[PDB]
Amino acid sequence: VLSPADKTNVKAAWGKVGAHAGEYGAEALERMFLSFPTTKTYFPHFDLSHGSAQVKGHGKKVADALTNAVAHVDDMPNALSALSDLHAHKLRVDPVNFKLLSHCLLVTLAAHLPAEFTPAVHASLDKFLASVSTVLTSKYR
Amino acid sequence: GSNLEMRLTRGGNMCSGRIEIKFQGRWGTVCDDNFNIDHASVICRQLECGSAVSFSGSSNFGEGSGPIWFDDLICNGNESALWNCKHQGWGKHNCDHAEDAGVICSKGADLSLRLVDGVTECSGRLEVRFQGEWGTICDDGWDSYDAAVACKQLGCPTAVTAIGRVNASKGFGHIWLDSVSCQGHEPAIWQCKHHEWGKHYCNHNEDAGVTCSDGSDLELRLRGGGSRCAGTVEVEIQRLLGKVCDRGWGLKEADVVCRQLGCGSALKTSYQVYSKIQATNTWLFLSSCNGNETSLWDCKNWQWGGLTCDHYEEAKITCSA
Amino acid sequence: VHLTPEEKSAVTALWGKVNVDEVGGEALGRLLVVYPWTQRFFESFGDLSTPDAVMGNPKVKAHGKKVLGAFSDGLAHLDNLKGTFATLSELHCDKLHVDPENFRLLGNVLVCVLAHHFGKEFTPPVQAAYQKVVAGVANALAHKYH
Amino acid sequence: VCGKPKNPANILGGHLDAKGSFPWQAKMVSHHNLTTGATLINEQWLLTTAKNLFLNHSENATAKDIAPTLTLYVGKKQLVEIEKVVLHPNYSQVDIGLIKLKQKVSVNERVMPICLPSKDYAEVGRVGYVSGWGRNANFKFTDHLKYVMLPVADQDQCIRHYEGSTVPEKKTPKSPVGVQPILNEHTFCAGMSKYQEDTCYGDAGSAFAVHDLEEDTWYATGILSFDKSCAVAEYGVYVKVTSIQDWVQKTIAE
Ligand code: HEM
Ligand code: HEM
Ligand SMILES: *[C@@H]1O[C@H](CO)[C@@H](O)[C@H](O)[C@H]1NC(C)=O
Ligand SMILES: *[C@@H]1O[C@H](CO)[C@@H](O)[C@H](O)[C@H]1NC(C)=O
Ligand SMILES: *[C@@H]1O[C@H](CO)[C@@H](O)[C@H](O)[C@H]1NC(C)=O
Ligand SMILES: [Ca+2]
Ligand SMILES: [Ca+2]
Repeated sequence: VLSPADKTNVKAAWGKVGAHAGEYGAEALERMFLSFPTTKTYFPHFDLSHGSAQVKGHGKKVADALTNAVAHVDDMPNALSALSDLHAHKLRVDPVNFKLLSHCLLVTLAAHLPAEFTPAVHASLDKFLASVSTVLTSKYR
Repeated sequence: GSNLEMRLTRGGNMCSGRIEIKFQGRWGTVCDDNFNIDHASVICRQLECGSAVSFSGSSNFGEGSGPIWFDDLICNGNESALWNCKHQGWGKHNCDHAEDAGVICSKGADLSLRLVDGVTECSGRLEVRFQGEWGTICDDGWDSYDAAVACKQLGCPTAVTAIGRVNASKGFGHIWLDSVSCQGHEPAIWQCKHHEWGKHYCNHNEDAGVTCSDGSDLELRLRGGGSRCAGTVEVEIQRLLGKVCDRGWGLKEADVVCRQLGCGSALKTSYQVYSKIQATNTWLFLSSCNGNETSLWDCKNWQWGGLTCDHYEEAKITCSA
Repeated sequence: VHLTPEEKSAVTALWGKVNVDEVGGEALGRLLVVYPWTQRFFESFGDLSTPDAVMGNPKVKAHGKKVLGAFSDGLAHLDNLKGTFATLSELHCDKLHVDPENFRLLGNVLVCVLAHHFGKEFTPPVQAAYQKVVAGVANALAHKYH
Repeated sequence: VCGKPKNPANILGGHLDAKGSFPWQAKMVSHHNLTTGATLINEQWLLTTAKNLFLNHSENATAKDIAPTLTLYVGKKQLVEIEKVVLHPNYSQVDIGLIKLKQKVSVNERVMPICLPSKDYAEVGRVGYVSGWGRNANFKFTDHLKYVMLPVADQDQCIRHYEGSTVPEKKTPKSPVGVQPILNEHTFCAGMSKYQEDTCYGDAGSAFAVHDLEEDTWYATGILSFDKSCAVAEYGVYVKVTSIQDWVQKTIAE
């Protein structure tokens, strides 16, 4: 997928969200940790609780990576190449968990973006996050 | 002889499109490898279509079909025909059909620039007429050299050039140019570097605008802090009042403002209660000053209007004096 | 699966506020837009081609109203969910051969629509409880492929 | 008998194989719990990809290393023991392995090999069926076998979709995914369906089965090689079986 209309809409939404991105990333992570507790075992050295500075920081990192990806949306394999290497080889993240995190990110956006979550923009953001997950899981072995 | 014909196909008119050459009754294309403005100048000359404006690979006109007739051309732009340029021979190429060159000439393009919905004839949203229709430019990469080129083309003062849309609505329809990057010497905006025509990700919330001024009308004042040197930072540009957004607002910018009023340095971005100072809809964004500028207007790439901030706004300063 | 009393209270207290004539159509429409292969099962619904057309299709709204009616019935019988959903499982599995992954998928769309409609009230614990509910409903509904 | 399924047909997609219609599909699971596909081609042999066989392993591994670490299922839940594995002597252009079973599998309604084709069926526009045990939209291994209908795509369109140019010395990686597919004369490409369904992680090793209505016979036209063609890239890439038929007959004879 990833048509031109989808790319315009996802860029519009990302850019309006702006610097709140890290806050929404952290909220999405907390939602994921509480709703899908199996995912917690990849973060044993974190303290996992609401308001954790460590979770806030990691969610800010993830959001910044997503904004980089949107800023380089047509050359995404190279832009996310390092993170894909890290996620497959060092962390050995099961691919299902990217679908879980992506869903929780979408739910966070829905819960905080009343007007900006039309069906078309929902679909474009879903496809964008599915594409990021696809790239970050393409080197699984 | 007279058995060589050339035409442009799919560019909406006879003076724009992919290059197709008929040889022995078969049409074929030319690759954009080493393709350049001298070749386009030759092509636009062959159609009596005026000067060359743009060349592009198979992106603006779609992929062609058939033979690639010419590749790695070396010709000076004064040649009487494109098939008179130096070539390695018919059907010798390294290109694929993704490299099919296309051109747009001035008689098939028709460009003019105007400002719309300005406070004056030298401010407003920038619109380009292309093939009879007006459209805007997205501000992705839109800088002060581009604004300076636009102001120069309108014959407006270029001493101070702001980007952005003051009272200008969001455009509609086509965005014709994207990532305009001028050096400031170009005679027209469409001679600067830009992306391929019509290929963009921008939306009509991103529209380039300009404000051209001689500097005699730009005013800066502090209001509502009990003196002229403390309060919300109010600006008056072309007799339009607005406020500076706090996004990117630091002590360096505050020190620039304090310096313009001759009050020494900025001591606090604190809150004090004096008067009421009404709210407005037009914002000045500062990306950064070095702090050694003599005027806020000397900071580079400052944006006047064109963007809406969140609840955080209305940067205020209290200086010592 | 066993919901505790505070989770059951959370779920039913939120559910009392749901508009049962609209939210199911909203979720089904969003499912059809975001995951377009599901249109295969709705051939009789006519034009499924644009977001406005899906969301405005009265048959989509009516069917989503039925789907949410079934969700509400499951929400009222959190302990005997298997018998409640036996006939719906027979319908969706033996006659239509819908892959059971789509019950989970539709559940996640429904969670997103509830998040969009209720905003800040859809807190992380409420989401977790709804995820437990919808997972249990999906697993119950897929029982006949076993 | 080859290519005579009892119930002929009318992956993150749709079309659950509810009535059972692909008796040549096998599901192999590796020692570290990954499910991929394989295709029974006679009573004792199956086709799969080299990459599938090299999972869980270092980029240096032999046949005797791989053979004891595999688990193989046919039909619905019948475990079948593997005798040996024969990798194709080439892997830079062909991505194929043959699996030999210790005993002959019993042939019935649920387990039957697909027939090997004598014609080249890979003409542009032909819609084939790909069955698979791979991951669904949630990137979880599917609970039931599924299939999709995909059309064969234009080879040059595919080359441009993955690589900068079709000219060798002008090529640059342009793969919308991280891992690059193998493209050469031994392979063909295939676009997704029209309700936007395609193959994804774990489908490799499955057959591009074509149903020839003239003979009412199912033929393995391709073996899915590049299974990363998830809804992000456009085309899956398959190894042409016609280009390995002779090698298959030879390996079977020996
Ligand atoms: C779209 C999905 C995701 C994106 C874009 C993403 C992005 C990132 C980024 C930017 C980092 C830090 C890299 C660095 O500091 O150099 C990271 C680290 C990590 N990620 Fe993800 N992440 C995603 C989902 C996940 C999920 C769901 C898991 C596990 C369930 C995971 C596992 C890890 C681990 C274990 C680390 C190491 C943490 C560290 O080194 O501090 N990732 N990820
Ligand atoms: C996920 C939970 C779902 C539940 C609890 C549910 C429940 C229902 C209900 C209450 C009906 C109406 C039966 C009647 O009026 O007698 C129905 C019919 C139907 N269901 Fe669902 N539904 C669900 C999801 C789906 C999905 C995901 C699909 C397709 C992918 C689907 C396909 C259909 C169709 C096509 C009908 C109408 C068949 C007809 O009218 O002949 N449903 N289901
Ligand atoms: C802003 O408002 C209108 C409409 O854009 C414009 O005509 C006017 O000149 C602007 N304001 C002032 C104070 O001139
Ligand atoms: C995972 O692998 C282990 C070791 O072979 C096995 O005991 C277990 O059942 C596997 N789990 C799944 C879900 O396949
Ligand atoms: C393996 O590659 C070599 C070198 O290209 C080639 O001669 C040989 O035929 C290939 N193997 C087979 C079985 O075709
Ligand atoms: Ca060349
Ligand atoms: Ca510029």
